[PDB]
Amino acid sequence: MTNESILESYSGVTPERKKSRMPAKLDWWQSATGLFLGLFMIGHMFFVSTILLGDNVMLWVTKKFELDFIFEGGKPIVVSFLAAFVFAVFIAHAFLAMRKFPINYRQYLTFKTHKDLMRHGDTTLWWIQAMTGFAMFFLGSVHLYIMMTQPQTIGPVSSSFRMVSEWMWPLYLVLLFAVILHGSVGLYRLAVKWGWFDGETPDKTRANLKKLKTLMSAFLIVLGLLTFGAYVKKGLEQTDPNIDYKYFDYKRTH
Amino acid sequence: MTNESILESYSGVTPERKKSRMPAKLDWWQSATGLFLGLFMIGHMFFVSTILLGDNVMLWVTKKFELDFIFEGGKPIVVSFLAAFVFAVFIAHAFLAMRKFPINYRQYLTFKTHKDLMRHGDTTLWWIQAMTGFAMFFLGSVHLYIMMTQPQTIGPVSSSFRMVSEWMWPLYLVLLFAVILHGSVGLYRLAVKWGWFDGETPDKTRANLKKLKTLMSAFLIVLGLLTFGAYVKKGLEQTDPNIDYKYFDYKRTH
Amino acid sequence: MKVQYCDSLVIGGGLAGLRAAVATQQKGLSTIVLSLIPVKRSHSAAAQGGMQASLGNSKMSDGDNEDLHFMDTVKGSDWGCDQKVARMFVNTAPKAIRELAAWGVPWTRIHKGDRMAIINAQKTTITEEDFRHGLIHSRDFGGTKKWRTCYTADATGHTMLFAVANECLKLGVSIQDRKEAIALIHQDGKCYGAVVRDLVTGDIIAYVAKGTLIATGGYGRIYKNTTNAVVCEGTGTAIALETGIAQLGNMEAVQFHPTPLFPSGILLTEGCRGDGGILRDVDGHRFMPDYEPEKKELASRDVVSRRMIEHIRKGKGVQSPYGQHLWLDISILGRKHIETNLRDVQEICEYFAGIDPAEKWAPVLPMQHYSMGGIRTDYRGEAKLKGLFSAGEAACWDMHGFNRLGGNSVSEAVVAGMIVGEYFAEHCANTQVDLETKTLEKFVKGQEAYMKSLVESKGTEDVFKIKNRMKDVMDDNVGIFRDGPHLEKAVKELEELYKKSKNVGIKNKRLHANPELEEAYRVPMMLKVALCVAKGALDRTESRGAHNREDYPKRDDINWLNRTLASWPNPEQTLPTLEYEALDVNEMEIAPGYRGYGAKGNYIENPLSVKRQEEIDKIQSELEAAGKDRHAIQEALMPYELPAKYKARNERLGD
Amino acid sequence: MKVQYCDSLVIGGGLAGLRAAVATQQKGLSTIVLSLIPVKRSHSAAAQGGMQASL
Amino acid sequence: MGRMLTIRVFKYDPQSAVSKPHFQEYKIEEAPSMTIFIVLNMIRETYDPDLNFDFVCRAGICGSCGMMINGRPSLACRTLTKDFEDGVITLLPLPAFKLIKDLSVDTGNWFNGMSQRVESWIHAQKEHDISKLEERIEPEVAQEVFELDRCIECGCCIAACGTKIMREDFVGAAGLNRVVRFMIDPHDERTDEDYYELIGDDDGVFGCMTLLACHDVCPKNLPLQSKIAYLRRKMVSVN
Ligand SMILES: *Cc1cc2c(cc1C)nc1c(=O)[nH]c(=O)nc-1n2C[C@H](O)[C@H](O)[C@H](O)COP(=O)(O)OP(=O)(O)OC[C@H]1O[C@@H](n2cnc3c(N)ncnc32)[C@H](O)[C@@H]1O
Ligand SMILES: *Cc1cc2c(cc1C)nc1c(=O)[nH]c(=O)nc-1n2C[C@H](O)[C@H](O)[C@H](O)COP(=O)(O)OP(=O)(O)OC[C@H]1O[C@@H](n2cnc3c(N)ncnc32)[C@H](O)[C@@H]1O
Ligand code: HEM
Ligand code: HEM
Ligand code: HEM
Ligand code: HEM
Ligand SMILES: CCCCCCCCCCCCO[C@@H]1O[C@H](CO)[C@@H](O[C@H]2O[C@H](CO)[C@@H](O)[C@H](O)[C@H]2O)[C@H](O)[C@H]1O
Ligand SMILES: CCCCCCCCCCCCO[C@@H]1O[C@H](CO)[C@@H](O[C@H]2O[C@H](CO)[C@@H](O)[C@H](O)[C@H]2O)[C@H](O)[C@H]1O
Ligand SMILES: CC1=C(C)C(=O)c2ccccc2C1=O
Ligand SMILES: CC1=C(C)C(=O)c2ccccc2C1=O
Ligand code: SF4
Ligand code: F3S
Ligand code: FES
Ligand code: NA
Repeated sequence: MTNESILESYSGVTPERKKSRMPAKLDWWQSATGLFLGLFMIGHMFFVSTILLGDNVMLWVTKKFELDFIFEGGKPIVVSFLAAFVFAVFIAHAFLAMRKFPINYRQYLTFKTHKDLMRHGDTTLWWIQAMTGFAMFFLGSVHLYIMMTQPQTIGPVSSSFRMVSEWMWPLYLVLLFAVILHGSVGLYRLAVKWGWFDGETPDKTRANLKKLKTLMSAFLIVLGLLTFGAYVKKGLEQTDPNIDYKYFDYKRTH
Repeated sequence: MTNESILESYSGVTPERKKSRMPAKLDWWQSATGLFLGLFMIGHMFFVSTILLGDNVMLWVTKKFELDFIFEGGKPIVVSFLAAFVFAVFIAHAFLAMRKFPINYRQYLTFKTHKDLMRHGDTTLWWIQAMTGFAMFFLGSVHLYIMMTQPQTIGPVSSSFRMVSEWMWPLYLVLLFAVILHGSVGLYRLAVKWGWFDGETPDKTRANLKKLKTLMSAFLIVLGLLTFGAYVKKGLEQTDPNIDYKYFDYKRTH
Repeated sequence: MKVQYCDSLVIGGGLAGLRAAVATQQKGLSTIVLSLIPVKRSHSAAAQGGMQASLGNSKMSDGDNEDLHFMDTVKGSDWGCDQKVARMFVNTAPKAIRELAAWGVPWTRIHKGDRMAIINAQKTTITEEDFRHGLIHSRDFGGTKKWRTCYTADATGHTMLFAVANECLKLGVSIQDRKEAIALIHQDGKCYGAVVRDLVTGDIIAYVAKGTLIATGGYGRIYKNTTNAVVCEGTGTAIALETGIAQLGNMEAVQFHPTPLFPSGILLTEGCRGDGGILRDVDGHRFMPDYEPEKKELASRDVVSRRMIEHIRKGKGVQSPYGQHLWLDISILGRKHIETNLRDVQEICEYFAGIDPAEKWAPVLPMQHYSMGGIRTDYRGEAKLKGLFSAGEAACWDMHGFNRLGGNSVSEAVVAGMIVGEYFAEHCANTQVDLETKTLEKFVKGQEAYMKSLVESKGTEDVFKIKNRMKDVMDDNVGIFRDGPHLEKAVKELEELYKKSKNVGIKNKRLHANPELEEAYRVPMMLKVALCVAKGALDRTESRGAHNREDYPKRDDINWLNRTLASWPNPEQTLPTLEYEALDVNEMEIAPGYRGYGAKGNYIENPLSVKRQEEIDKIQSELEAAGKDRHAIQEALMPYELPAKYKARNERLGD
Repeated sequence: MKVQYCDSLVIGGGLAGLRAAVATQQKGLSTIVLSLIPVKRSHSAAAQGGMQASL
Repeated sequence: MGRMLTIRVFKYDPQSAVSKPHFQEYKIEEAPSMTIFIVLNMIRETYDPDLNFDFVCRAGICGSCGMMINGRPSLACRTLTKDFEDGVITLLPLPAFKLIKDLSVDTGNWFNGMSQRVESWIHAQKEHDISKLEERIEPEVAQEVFELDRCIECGCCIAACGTKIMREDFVGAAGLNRVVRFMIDPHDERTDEDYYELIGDDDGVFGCMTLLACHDVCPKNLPLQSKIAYLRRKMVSVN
């Protein structure tokens, strides 16, 4: 604690008798981190779905992230950092957005009642945002620690192994619907909150962004469900007890 | 939404013009779930530390949870349920305790300042409770999903494999300090909050519980650090690439 | 006992009340504003025509000044107004606009260029010069030759009221709503405040002040059909009348609007007719030309309303479950013209009439709109009861006479608020009052007793049936056309209705938040108010301004160049006491003559008018020749007063 | 000017003032108690000897 | 007959110890161009003169009759029964406002508070002279200030706002809109930093969760959505 922080705490204002700018900075970062995770997921959905184009592609993608074009077979440790970075952002975003959850019986009760009474779309969607986000506290943390600590086990074989033999599909199945509804709605809201694309006909702009939002969700869900099945089937075809599937892909180019 | 919930939302009271009892029920369950996770961890710390008494003991413990004394080599699926149950409680407790976090800039600022100014023990400890609890959102979720989805990979060998070859030790190391400080302080507070052991000299009782609290923490930390090293060393001695350590223990009695 | 003290007490939170509150607060007088509802919801917010003020900015405003505005007002009043007050008005109106402008009122501005304009004497185009650009605009409204109605798009009253309310908040005025003045505190002929009922708690509280101002609006809801808000029931007027000292002026002077939506009464701005709107009967026949070949549906409002009633009487009216009405056809103006110029009229008809004005016809019928009558005051705004002032529609400052000018009422609210505000402020600061607890206690215990008696009455009469019967009587007998026989019938029935109103019984017994109990004490007040209008309408045997006596078609300048003054000195009497204040022609800047609209030579000429007229022609010519400005000439014809603060002249474009 | 009215004005929030305030309020008289400090901090709070009364 | 409408009304007198929250039903026969204003008055004068409600202009201008009509905060006087294919209309007092009784809440005083909080009045150093030509303003600017100044403080955007329902110190949509109304007014001399000292906190603009319910229920169709966003961008750039 610093004098300024003592003075601000006790006076309600900064030493210059002005309101803190922290709320502004905090608001900014919440959107920034939300925006980063948002875009990240769009991309992530594609690069992970490459397995619909054959193991050679998937494997090709996997290798490039490990900076294939700079090291021997590529150092998986690259993915460890890539993951640690996303995890941190993930933590930070949750920490900031968390401030927005209803937080006691009264708030929860009155808001839930209101939502059901209102039957208002954008209000209902925020509830979804709150829920899915809360759910990811558990679902997201799991996935992020593995990718970070087992980067050398990514591949058409290995990934399919974890998906099925390690029972990740149930988690993955749920996280898929969660992060996509969360992210796309969060992106839509992010746009109308800051009005980047308002223009002269905000009403028309918003109307478009809503259709856009839904479309993006449907697409990513279908794509994600297809990619899902892909990983599932392959895993279910790994019957040989003499083959080490978990590290099979790694055992090709070190 | 029901009429009563509409009426309560809009009137501030129940249909009988009485205040909701939900706050009471909510308070109760927060302590109950906290108490369960608390006791669970005490026990958990012992049954997991059995490896300091040799693989035969550890393996013996592992097998009994899978209801060894009822099935062939014991069905690991038992542990899956045991874990799912703890996970749910874990979720529920976090959901209820979450209500108690500071939740905006002002609250966080003024409370942090106050804590540093006060230099008051029990106040500082609550901050620890808040922190560690928040940290476990991520740390705890990881561990719980594995035990639940890979129960057949528990054992002196297998566990040691994950600890080292799967890089869980870093997570485990941190979660160890987190859950123990959280749990023991939570237990101490749980006692003075409800005053189960107050008696005629609450001041003397509280004084004891504080010494007790610290002792329990030190013990479990040392024990946990020893057990930690145990798993670590064994894992670091699993050099044979032809041995399947992850499922080695399972491959003994199915 | 509960007592609240302030230097200046204001009853009414509309334009007149709030502006007056600003005038007293700004000079250190602690002031309270009492209101039935949140102040920015007052009926003033409903104004959409505009505010009349001689700025002379726009092309059609060019040449305009105090004199032109003054004349429209006096001839418009049919010579029933105090011309000196009218002068005080027209002179200050310009500065009211500018002050409101300085306060943020988003007045529509002028922009260089030509624009599509309807003059219906030539639906030609108008050009606004470059030096006019950015100045406050004006529109054709009120039938004045000179276009001087200022506006803020289609929500003039709204924005105006908000600015004044906000100034009140800025100055820290005490705004206390859901509070109703039910009686005035007075002793030895001086007003010391008011007994107030908290509409929420039901507490009876005494509000004492060195000066009390009533700005309670009009008494339009004593009619069944009216444009007025449901809170314009004249109780402000009533509590003044119930002191037995203060007097009401020209209560029979009620003004009607010809095109309110039927039967709701929701107003359909005069711009409908002005832009081309067509009035049709049951057969779809455009009938105005039948009666007014020249002006047609562009005749003065006064005329149109009469014609519409005549036509209906001739049996050409539409039969509806709520009565007979006529049709307003704006569709012929085109769809593009409505959705841009009358986009607000299109919403009114859809939301409330369930019709698209661009496809269907709107049911219309003349209805009560403005109340020229009110608490009688001198030019300063003070009543016969010392320390009691009045401003706005609730008063009879009298600048309206028997026909207020369209655009002059919201104008008067703010202007009177400024001028009476000054005089009121001066009174409060200078006067010294002797407040006796014995008297406060009498009035407070008095009203507590009354409330209690209402709640305990075993009477079997129904307050609503009594109230509704009253509004029917008024609509059927005291409307646009009046004749002695029917007025006598109305007066007799209103008086009977009054007596039964005292045998009312109410189901709900509580003292707090009781709408039934509110009606219980309000209706009796509304009835005493209606009696003044009805009985005053019966005794005035002549036809002047809005007062049309079929049995007395001519305006009598010999026996009726006066003002009706109503009082109720004896609480036991059942009919108002009327007296007359004669308008002295020798003090008129303009002698009684033709008004401009309607028949001609329809007035028993007064010989002193002619004599005075010369005196005018003489004095005018001598000075006009001797090289003298319109100012010096005015001063010579009729000198008037004005608080120092508003004595300055009004700078205009082209000075 | 600021004016506050009450039937019974009490200057002092100690034992005598507050008790007198009870006597006037209980019988419908609107009463105000003025004090330099919060009433329960009056010097009366310092008494530790006791109250004399022939029980 | 016009068809029987079932009117469910929320009733509760917090000032009465014996009163308890409950609903009451009335059977009204629909009529042409029938509004909720007509209905409530019918009920008052012939079925139950106990029911409390606030009506003034009955013309959608004053913003007095805001209430929940089938879950949506809206103006009673401007609502037509005809628009309910069910004949079942449920009325609740506006949430987020102190309840007086039944359908009557205190919106007026909350708004006056909101007006003071944002200092809702022109801030200028020099007082113009009211006897001289008014200062010139571009007609387009005047039109814009007017658009936002059209707010009739009906309270519907406050009651529609879930955020405000949960956190009562939230200044609300109407409050945010009021700021922009003065921000874009040439007559007002306040700068962005000035407005930051008013709504630059968690109870202010950063408290908005962009639920947009306000924008979708506003009976005057004020450009709330874009205007709130406009203000957020500007306030997040102070310093
Ligand atoms: C009805 C109407 C009038 C109108 C108009 C449109 C409509 C639908 N358009 C106009 C226009 O375009 N140009 C114009 O010049 N005038 C127009 N008018 C008439 C004009 O609006 C009125 O003459 C003017 O608004 C009157 O202002 P005033 O300040 O006098 O009154 P108010 O706004 O009605 O407010 C009265 C206040 O008094 C309070 N009140 C009333 N009785 C009591 C009691 N007993 N106790 C306590 N308070 C009381 C009311 O609450 C209100 O605030
Ligand atoms: C000092 C003392 C007195 C005392 C005692 C111990 C001490 C340390 N022990 C006593 C005991 O055991 N038995 C006993 O009988 N008496 C004892 N005393 C004396 C006793 O406490 C006092 O006589 C008694 O408390 C006096 O009561 P009183 O009600 O008169 O007064 P108060 O408590 O001092 O409160 C005075 C109030 O007046 C307000 N005040 C004063 N001046 C102003 C002005 N100008 N304007 C507005 N308010 C004013 C004070 O704020 C206070 O509340
Ligand atoms: C990769 C996963 C995640 C993605 C794709 C992501 C993305 C987003 C986006 C785009 C927003 C918009 C933020 C803004 O309006 O500024 C948002 C809002 C939100 N997120 Fe996340 N999020 C993620 C994880 C989480 C987690 C773990 C939590 C848990 C606390 C969470 C809680 C919230 C909440 C409650 C909001 C609403 C905040 C508000 O309305 O102000 N999010 N998120
Ligand atoms: C640097 C960070 C990340 C990396 C390296 C990564 C990597 C991967 C990979 C390779 C898979 C394939 C299956 C497997 O290998 O087990 C996958 C699947 C998945 N990831 Fe991620 N991921 C990251 C972050 C995230 C985040 C933050 C979320 C959202 C909380 C997420 C949600 C998912 C989901 C739902 C799938 C399932 C795909 C489907 O079945 O359609 N990932 N991820
Ligand atoms: C196995 C892990 C956990 C254990 C051993 C546990 C145990 C406890 C105990 C004994 C309490 C006392 C509760 C009471 O006073 O009623 C407590 C308090 C608390 N816990 Fe946990 N907890 C666990 C996980 C979590 C998680 C995941 C969160 C995250 C939201 C959390 C957040 C809190 C907070 C903030 C409090 C303080 C609540 C208050 O002061 O009212 N806990 N916990
Ligand atoms: C039914 C639930 C649980 C089961 C089956 C379980 C099982 C185990 C097992 C077998 C290990 C040994 C290493 C390994 O196999 O990977 C372990 C270690 C550990 N567990 Fe759990 N656990 C459960 C719940 C929890 C919870 C709720 C926490 C606290 C959030 C926790 C914290 C830890 C920690 C910190 C260690 C490290 C021990 C040390 O190194 O001293 N466990 N657990
Ligand atoms: C949408 C995610 C919410 C984010 C998490 C933080 C905010 C919500 C939790 C803080 C307040 C505690 O929330 C409290 O939870 C209990 C759940 O047993 C709810 O209980 C109510 O809803 C649950 C779920 O539909 C029903 O099974 C239960 O019968 C009902 O009484 C309380 O009405 C709520 O007020
Ligand atoms: C103890 C766990 C807290 C539970 C989580 C929920 C409550 C806390 C978060 C909600 C409020 C947001 O909290 C906000 O975070 C930022 C962190 O960048 C803090 O920022 C401040 O502390 C951090 C950490 O010491 C410093 O690096 C930073 O320079 C300083 O300005 C704000 O003072 C705080 O108000
Ligand atoms: C974001 C990302 C990263 C960082 C990977 O290492 C990776 C590896 C294999 C398939 C998809 C991915 C992927 O989508
Ligand atoms: C709680 C628990 C459960 C449920 C186990 O299955 C287990 C298995 C092996 C060592 C410790 C444990 C253990 O502590
Ligand atoms: S902004 Fe719209 S909904 Fe909100 S108070 Fe104003 S007019 Fe009503
Ligand atoms: S609904 Fe509330 S959250 Fe913001 S967008 Fe409107 S004020
Ligand atoms: S009564 Fe005025 S808006 Fe509804
Ligand atoms: Na009048």
